[PDB]
Amino acid sequence: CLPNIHTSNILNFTKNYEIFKSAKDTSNFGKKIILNEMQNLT
Amino acid sequence: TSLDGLPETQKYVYADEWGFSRVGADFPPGSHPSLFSQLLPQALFAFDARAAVAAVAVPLAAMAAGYGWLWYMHSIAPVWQQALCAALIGTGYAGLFKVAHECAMMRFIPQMPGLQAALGTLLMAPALYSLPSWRLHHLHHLLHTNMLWQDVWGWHPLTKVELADEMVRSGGSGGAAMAAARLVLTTPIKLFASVGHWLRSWDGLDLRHFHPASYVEVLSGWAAPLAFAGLVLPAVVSAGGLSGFVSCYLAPWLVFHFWLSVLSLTAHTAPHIPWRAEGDGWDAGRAAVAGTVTLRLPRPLEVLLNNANYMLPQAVAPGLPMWSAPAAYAVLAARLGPYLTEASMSLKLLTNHVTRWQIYDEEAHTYRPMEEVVDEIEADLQQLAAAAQQ
Ligand SMILES: CC(C)CCC[C@@H](C)[C@H]1CC[C@H]2[C@@H]3CC=C4C[C@@H](OC(=O)CCC(=O)O)CC[C@]4(C)[C@H]3CC[C@]12C
Repeated sequence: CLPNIHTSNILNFTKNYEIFKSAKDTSNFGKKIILNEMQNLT
Repeated sequence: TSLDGLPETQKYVYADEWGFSRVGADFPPGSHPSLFSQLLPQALFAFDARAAVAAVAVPLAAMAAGYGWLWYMHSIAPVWQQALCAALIGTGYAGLFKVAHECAMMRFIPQMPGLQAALGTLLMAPALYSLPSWRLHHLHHLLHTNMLWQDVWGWHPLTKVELADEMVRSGGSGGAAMAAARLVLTTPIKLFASVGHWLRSWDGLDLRHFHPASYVEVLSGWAAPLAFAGLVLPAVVSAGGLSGFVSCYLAPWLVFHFWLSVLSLTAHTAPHIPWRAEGDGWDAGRAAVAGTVTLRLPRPLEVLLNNANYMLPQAVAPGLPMWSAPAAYAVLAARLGPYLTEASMSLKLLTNHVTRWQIYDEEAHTYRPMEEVVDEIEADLQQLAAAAQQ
């Protein structure tokens, strides 16, 4: 069988979200050093 | 204000007993140490290139002359010639270090903030000092000047109730702590106690003492010192051996630390200056102007150390440049003459700092000798034991 996903709404968002996340690694933990440079007396 | 208003005759005999050139007048509460900055002319905050380049290149030339003289006769020199070269190089470096301490407070060349921060870092490196920790500690000093339990980045005096507490906590004066305190505050090694201050920087090498948005700046601040003691200190040893290290590095280091320690110790310690805890009678302008001392130098030493003894002209005006620190003092005595305090270079003053003014008592609000204080609190232990036999 099949659950006929296109006439749903939770399946729509969960589907698009999982596809987007699986496309490519888009986590960036190394862009937060800018947060450790906000008070500089230079 | 401890020995405040009474006839000037006894304050003058006190000034002669202590080697002081003056004792202050009465200061009333409710003032701001920034007030009297309104008096100085609008040209005392001026910028000029020649004075600054002289202030940086004169002690440089002193140090260079000393090194050249030494490397001319690297290790065949006798002991007192070595001492002369060490003293000369240490004095030149104290001058360069005052230039550093100027650019740390951003008042040396505000035109180029980056160049001046780099200069301060470079000149602080050879002494193993981090620029931002120094700046934080100095502002924290200015804010709590002469406050009890609060200014630990100055010459915080040792009080009486705490020493009795430690007396009981060690079970007598025979533990390591009491002996250490005695030996450090009784012999001329006190004149080098600034070394301990250098070990209280590097706050455990711990970023948990600071504000997160500053981490990347604090670490770089700990980098220039470390890198130095990681790159240059080996090279020297490699090319000079142990002795060749005790000569070209360690002795000018002890000289600079002597100069630093004595400058601070004589600038903010005196028997006519009380140390109040705030709430129990503290005030900003009072503990700033009334609880201070200014020292006199020979003009050669004053052009070498770069006005290293004028600490009040830049405590009333935190943005006052360095080549104007004497001139500004010229104005201040014109206005607050009776309240100022002054002193001169004298081994008698240092000897009284070493032997007489050792322990601060808050009852008489003044400094006392350590052996008398220690015998008398032993006598108070006898008293409380007499109250305890039953
Ligand atoms: C060996 C010389 C010739 C080169 C320069 C060495 C310095 C960079 C070293 C030597 C002494 C070190 C200090 C010795 C003791 C301490 C305490 C230590 O921290 C703690 O003990 C944490 C607090 C605690 O335990 O209560 C580490 C930092 C610090 C300041 C050290 C920082 C690095 C210092 C200044």
